[PDB]
Amino acid sequence: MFEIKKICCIGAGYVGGPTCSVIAHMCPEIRVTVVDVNESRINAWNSPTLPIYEPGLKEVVESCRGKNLFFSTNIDDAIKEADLVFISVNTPTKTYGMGKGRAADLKYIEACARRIVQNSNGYKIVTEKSTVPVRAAESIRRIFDANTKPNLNLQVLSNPEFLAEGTAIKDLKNPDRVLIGGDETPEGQRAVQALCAVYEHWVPREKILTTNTWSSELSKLAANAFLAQRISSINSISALCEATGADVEEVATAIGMDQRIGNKFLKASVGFGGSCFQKDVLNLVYLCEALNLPEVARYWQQVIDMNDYQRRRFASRIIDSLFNTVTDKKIAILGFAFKKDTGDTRESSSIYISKYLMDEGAHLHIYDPKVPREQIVVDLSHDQVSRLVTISKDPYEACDGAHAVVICTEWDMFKELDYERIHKKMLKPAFIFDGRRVLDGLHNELQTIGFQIETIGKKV
Amino acid sequence: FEIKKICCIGAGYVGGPTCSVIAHMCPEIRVTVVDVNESRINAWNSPTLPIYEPGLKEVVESCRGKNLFFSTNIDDAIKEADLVFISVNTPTKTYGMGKGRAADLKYIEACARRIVQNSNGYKIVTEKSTVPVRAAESIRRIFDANTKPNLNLQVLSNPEFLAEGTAIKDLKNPDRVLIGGDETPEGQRAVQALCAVYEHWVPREKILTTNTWSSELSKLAANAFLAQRISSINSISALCEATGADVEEVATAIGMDQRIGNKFLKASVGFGGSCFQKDVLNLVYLCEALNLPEVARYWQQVIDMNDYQRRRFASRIIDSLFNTVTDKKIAILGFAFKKDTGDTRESSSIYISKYLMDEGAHLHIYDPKVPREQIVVDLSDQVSRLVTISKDPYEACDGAHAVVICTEWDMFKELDYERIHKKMLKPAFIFDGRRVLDGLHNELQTIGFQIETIGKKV
Amino acid sequence: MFEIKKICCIGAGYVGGPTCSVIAHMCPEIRVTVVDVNESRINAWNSPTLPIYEPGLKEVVESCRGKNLFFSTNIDDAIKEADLVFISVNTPTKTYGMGKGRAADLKYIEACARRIVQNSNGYKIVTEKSTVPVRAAESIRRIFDANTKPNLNLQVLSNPEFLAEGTAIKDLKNPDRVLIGGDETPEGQRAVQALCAVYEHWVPREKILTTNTWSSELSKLAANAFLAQRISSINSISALCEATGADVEEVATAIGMDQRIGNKFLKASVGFGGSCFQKDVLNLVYLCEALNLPEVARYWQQVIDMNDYQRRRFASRIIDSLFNTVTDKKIAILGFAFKKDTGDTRESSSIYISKYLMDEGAHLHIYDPKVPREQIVVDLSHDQVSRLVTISKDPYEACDGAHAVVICTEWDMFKELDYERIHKKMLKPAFIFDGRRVLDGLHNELQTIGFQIETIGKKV
Ligand SMILES: NC(=O)C1=CN([C@@H]2O[C@H](COP(=O)(O)OP(=O)(O)OC[C@H]3O[C@@H](n4cnc5c(N)ncnc54)[C@H](O)[C@@H]3O)[C@@H](O)[C@H]2O)C=CC1
Ligand SMILES: NC(=O)C1=CN([C@@H]2O[C@H](COP(=O)(O)OP(=O)(O)OC[C@H]3O[C@@H](n4cnc5c(N)ncnc54)[C@H](O)[C@@H]3O)[C@@H](O)[C@H]2O)C=CC1
Ligand SMILES: NC(=O)C1=CN([C@@H]2O[C@H](COP(=O)(O)OP(=O)(O)OC[C@H]3O[C@@H](n4cnc5c(N)ncnc54)[C@H](O)[C@@H]3O)[C@@H](O)[C@H]2O)C=CC1
Ligand SMILES: O=c1ccn([C@@H]2O[C@H](COP(=O)(O)OP(=O)(O)O[C@H]3O[C@H](CO)[C@@H](O)[C@H](O)[C@H]3O)[C@@H](O)[C@H]2O)c(=O)[nH]1
Ligand SMILES: O=c1ccn([C@@H]2O[C@H](COP(=O)(O)OP(=O)(O)O[C@H]3O[C@H](CO)[C@@H](O)[C@H](O)[C@H]3O)[C@@H](O)[C@H]2O)c(=O)[nH]1
Ligand SMILES: O=c1ccn([C@@H]2O[C@H](COP(=O)(O)OP(=O)(O)O[C@H]3O[C@H](CO)[C@@H](O)[C@H](O)[C@H]3O)[C@@H](O)[C@H]2O)c(=O)[nH]1
Ligand SMILES: [Cl-]
Ligand SMILES: [Cl-]
Ligand SMILES: [Cl-]
Repeated sequence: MFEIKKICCIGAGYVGGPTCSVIAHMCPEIRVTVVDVNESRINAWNSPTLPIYEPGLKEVVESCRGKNLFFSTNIDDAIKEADLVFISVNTPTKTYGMGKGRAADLKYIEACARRIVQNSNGYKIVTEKSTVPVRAAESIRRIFDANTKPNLNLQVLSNPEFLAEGTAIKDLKNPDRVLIGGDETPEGQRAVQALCAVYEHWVPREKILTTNTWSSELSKLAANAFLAQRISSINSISALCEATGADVEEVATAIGMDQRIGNKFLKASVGFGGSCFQKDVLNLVYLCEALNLPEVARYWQQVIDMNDYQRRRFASRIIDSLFNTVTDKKIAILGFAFKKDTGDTRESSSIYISKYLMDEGAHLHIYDPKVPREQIVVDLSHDQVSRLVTISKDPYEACDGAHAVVICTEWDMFKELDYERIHKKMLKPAFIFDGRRVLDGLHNELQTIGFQIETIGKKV
Repeated sequence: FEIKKICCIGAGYVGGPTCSVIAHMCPEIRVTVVDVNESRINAWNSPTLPIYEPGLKEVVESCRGKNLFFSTNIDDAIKEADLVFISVNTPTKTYGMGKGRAADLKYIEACARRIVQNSNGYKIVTEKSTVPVRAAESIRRIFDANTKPNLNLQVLSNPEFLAEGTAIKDLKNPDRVLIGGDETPEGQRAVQALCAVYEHWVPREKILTTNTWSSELSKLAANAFLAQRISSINSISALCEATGADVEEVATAIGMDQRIGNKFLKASVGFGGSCFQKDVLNLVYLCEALNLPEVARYWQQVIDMNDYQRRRFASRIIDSLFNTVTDKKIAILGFAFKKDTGDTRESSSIYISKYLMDEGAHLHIYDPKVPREQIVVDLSDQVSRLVTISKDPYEACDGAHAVVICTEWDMFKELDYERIHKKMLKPAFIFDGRRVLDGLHNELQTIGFQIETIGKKV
Repeated sequence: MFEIKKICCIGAGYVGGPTCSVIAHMCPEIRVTVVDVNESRINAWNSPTLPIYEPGLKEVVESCRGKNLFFSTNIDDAIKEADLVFISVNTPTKTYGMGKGRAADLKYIEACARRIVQNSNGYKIVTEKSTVPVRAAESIRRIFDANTKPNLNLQVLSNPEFLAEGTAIKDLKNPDRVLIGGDETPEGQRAVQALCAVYEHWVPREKILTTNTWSSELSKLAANAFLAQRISSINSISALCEATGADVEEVATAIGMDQRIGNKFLKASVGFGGSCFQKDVLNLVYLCEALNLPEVARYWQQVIDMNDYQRRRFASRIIDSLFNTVTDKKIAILGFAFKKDTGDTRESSSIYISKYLMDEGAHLHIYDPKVPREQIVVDLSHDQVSRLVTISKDPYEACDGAHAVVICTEWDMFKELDYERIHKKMLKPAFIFDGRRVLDGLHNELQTIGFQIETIGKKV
């Protein structure tokens, strides 16, 4: 059986950095080198201030860095020396050309495939961790086959990642499962077992699934679609609850106690964000169209359409509640990250809600405990941002003279704010729009203070 | 207040089993199940029950005549009752306003009127039937308009979550019990009295209490979520066939995420049963009424996907058989909507059969539990010319071009496929709409079958 | 090299009878037997009154029948003894089930394939002359492979037919080309060559095309589509001519003098009929949808949609011209055949125009020199036919007390009728609607007599 002792990971982002840190942590006899074209990002990984915020990550990195974990811009030498090469680069939705707004952009994957074969001799296992369309591994195999050399044997595997940001270290150290796809061939199965042996340093063999490459690729897309669907489903129930006078939290409990349904991922919200759910569902939708499966495409499209509607209707609830006009009105936005326990803003509902209110000419004052002010400015930019956006140092500044407080991210602190103080300095009537249900069981207290408090999944 | 006599209006798949379990678990409570259908009631009182449900016969026989009764005497049962369950059918309307979408509430209203005509004193009236949101209000309003001195009728909601085939297990060990009633003192005293019945065998922590309209919405939502899981995995099955992935491998990968869970990810020709479609349509119909067109279109997809899965399965059979099935003998194995039941209501088997009958195929249908008279009714001329009901599966496959498995009965995987092949016309096809032949494909191919299944590429 | 000495043809219709008649005529050393389930049809083929009207056919049949041409209902023995079996059974559009109104119905084809394999031993060539969807020959091959016998060796070819009814004998004796499809394998090419050898008794080798079975099948569908398209195209121009004061016959001449366009099939009409154009084009459209080609599907659907419009707008013109009401009005329909020189009515525009007028309650009196009166009854039946339809022994009976005369088939005789006499006994104002342009150059005389004369592609 083949022993992997040098790993190169191309892409030092939210997947590459944490995944490799944990491998290095659990496998002291393997040298793990994380590489990237982004020099500032690599430099930050090698510093006391990491380029991303992830609970527990700093402790894992500092235990290994310089011992068997390395971060470098020297991609070529990392590849050359590696037994196993992870492709962990970004796969954003195409914003141009064929399949604009739907198709996955594979330019970064392709650039990796080309650089690997340019710098490779002998045997390596090339492992696609990035989320890709079904059959993308076949393209990598084709690039490798077309640029073959004597004794070049590059084995291609799929090894999708299932970590959630904010819980990355926990999920990596105790994953519900690890999924690996490869050919049925002897060489394919030898590559698969080599990678299994890495994970078996800390993951039980019973929790490692092996399949073919296509099942692996699809499984990842399908898993995200099912998860995203659970959220769009409970959000659609939230709108029904508001209309009928039921409570989505109480309905969710009754639904969730059916063990066939399960009780996870039933928290209604202003809408799901994050870099992956939207793009991965749209990837699936684009694939179906391309494979003559239009019924399946319109089935999954509804997950996105419902999410977009949830956001849109939350925005219109704000504008309607504020006497149908918010032009020149100060509105506090509490939370910009796409979920708590991350500084990541990619596809955050906070962006979308902010842009809907900016379209009305509202004056937004945005606070988040973890997101850097520079990123907020970038996210809201194409000006409008200079005229309409202020980034606040604390939530009290943001609410000072506000007509409305809009909670978009479920940071623990928002529940604990001094709302009596806030009320005194808000313009009147003062509104709170809770897009996260974090103020449940404070409604009586807030109403006594004098707020009009509105939340998703509860009738006004 | 202690409930000592229970009446249940509706002696069907819900009223019969629910009451039988109540009687079995509460020997001090007299439970009377009533119905307008005399022959159904007569069957409940016979050695051959009107429905097939595992474990039901043994429960009925342990209580019937002691504290469990089946009767067409609806009036006296209501008169004497402390608690009256409403457990009549709520089919989709096949006429008028909301044809093909809205719930038909004529049987519910008939119950409400009969109760108020035959009641004096205090009673708790509990709607267990799956009804639109705010339906319990209509019963309340009927009662308030028809008061009598010392008449005090309390209205609750108590949705049912059992699945047919597993009814007795589900009833004896429910994941939860859901009860809705008014926030008033009288309302809460009614709710507590019903809780007290369930607490003879159900832990109090598993009993959820709320208002009638939240209870009603929860039932419709739970069914929509369940149906959605099936439509979702069925949508993935189509993708698998197109990409060389295997839906069972994909389902396993998906299901190991504990946030997703591993239940209800079995791909099929399509979900059947009297309730999933009609309850999703009820929910969709409500959305339109409430000005929620986006929510309506979201949930409509669960139904549109199910209809596509069935349609493409039928089209696969016709295409594989050289684009013509006119006069071709074809075996339908499984007519029940799932295994462990004789119930055929909305079975995918009915839809597939009708598609093949539309082509003029000669169907030979076999099911171990569905009565032959029910299959004739479901498919109903065209039935006389095209449909034969087979006593056994070998009769069904004799001289057939294709074998179509629609119901996951255990016996179909255990058949002698060498024997079947010998007397089939050639080429011989098997279309496995339940994935019950997995891991026999190599053997079946070597025998000479073209074998096709959902979620696997041909 | 294999010599075909006995031919069996299954299907004694407008293809099977004439095609076999000509083979026998040109190949006196080959025994040719045409078979059919329709006993009265076979009986007629053996009588002095043939079951179809086709110029020159009677002479060809009588020069060979009883010598090397036979017609029989003994299908089994004819298959058993044949070296070559033609399948020339009907392939109508399905009126039921999957693909209703679009897909080809292949039940008759399959009945033939099954009958051939059960009655065959040794070597035979099986040739699909019926017009079939692409890949239909693959289905026959599969049926044969699944039902082997020791020594049985059946080879499958495509050999589409290109004859037009009314000119079948000329078309068969001097075809523009012969098309044969077969497998690239040695056995298939020996099969293909054997069939060529038959045709080479009277067709130049240069005019015989050979290919695979699917390119052959597709070429036949495509050829009919291109033909039907020229007619719908000139008919579209006929509508424009009426609207702009141009004449479609002069525009057709000008267009047709471009040798790249060519001057055939540019005769505007009420619309194309015949058993094949519509069904063959719809077959093509259905195939497109199955192959995920919706653009190609809508492209060819326009040929049919234009034809439907040409018919409808001609019926509307009659109704609008007759003061917007034809209930109880006697109207003469001259010509029921789908074109001249045939007794065939299948998909005749005369059927459609009749049905539109019957839907109004008009009293139709129908005349055709060749079509049997019982076929006209059958065609207009779903009663209505009893109440509204009279079949006339001569055209003057049809026009007697009529309000309008509608020419739907281009029989030479209609141009030659005594229109002064017709006018005297018609109701007034008397109308002529020429759906075939056979009355061109008579418009001045007709108007002088008193008729309002209207025609396709000429402004009123
Ligand atoms: N963020 C998440 O929670 C998870 C993401 N995924 C998937 O993992 C992949 C990566 O996601 P993230 O790490 O969030 O993206 P990211 O954008 O944060 O990181 C990707 C990194 O790859 C680098 N890169 C791109 N092309 C390169 C090249 N040719 N050579 C060297 N470096 C290159 C970029 O500079 C960037 O730093 C995606 O395919 C995503 O769908 C999977 C599971 C979790
Ligand atoms: N079948 C199932 O697995 C479950 C059904 N439900 C719900 O339970 C309700 C009943 O379902 P089933 O038992 O399947 O229906 P069913 O049709 O099998 O039985 C209902 C019975 O009520 C009787 N009935 C109708 N009107 C009556 C009246 N006015 N007086 C006396 N009897 C009358 C009918 O004759 C029938 O026998 C429905 O609302 C359904 O949605 C809920 C959970 C499970
Ligand atoms: N009519 C035309 O101008 C042309 C027709 N074609 C094609 O040729 C085929 C036949 O056309 P037609 O001769 O007009 O059809 P048709 O309907 O006039 O004749 C077909 C004959 O086949 C017989 N038949 C059907 N099933 C049979 C079976 N199982 N055993 C024995 N006989 C059977 C019918 O009884 C009928 O007499 C069609 O596929 C058509 O598309 C091709 C070129 C020209
Ligand atoms: O019940 C819920 C659960 C989540 N969300 C929101 O949904 C989005 C996604 O949350 P989460 O799934 O927890 O984080 P992600 O980092 O997006 O992780 C998802 O996306 C990853 C990248 O593909 C996968 O690896 C993970 O398994 C999958 O959970 C966030 O905006 C959450 O606030 C809700 O609104 N309600
Ligand atoms: O993974 C799965 C699970 C189910 N089914 C099919 O879905 C239909 C319904 O199955 P099931 O839910 O097991 O039975 P039902 O009797 O229809 O029970 C449903 O409907 C009842 C009436 O509302 C509810 O009370 C139950 O909780 C709910 O499961 C049947 O055709 C099943 O074969 C699948 O195809 N795949
Ligand atoms: O310029 C024209 C030519 C034809 N037609 C009408 O088009 C229909 C078809 O005419 P035609 O093609 O001459 O006779 P078909 O017997 O239908 O022959 C066609 O259909 C056959 C069956 O496939 C093919 O084999 C022939 O090549 C093809 O011409 C008839 O209603 C004609 O009157 C016109 O209106 N204008
Ligand atoms: Cl916080
Ligand atoms: Cl069984
Ligand atoms: Cl003539």
